[PDB]
Amino acid sequence: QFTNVSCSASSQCWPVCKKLFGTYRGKCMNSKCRCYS
Repeated sequence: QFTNVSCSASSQCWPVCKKLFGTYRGKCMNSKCRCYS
């Protein structure tokens, strides 16, 4: 879905997404990480 951490690109978000949801399918939107399913 969305996250609560700032991002400096989608790359560094993939691990976030992975930690949060369990997916390595994330993006950086409004300088915040994002995740998918």
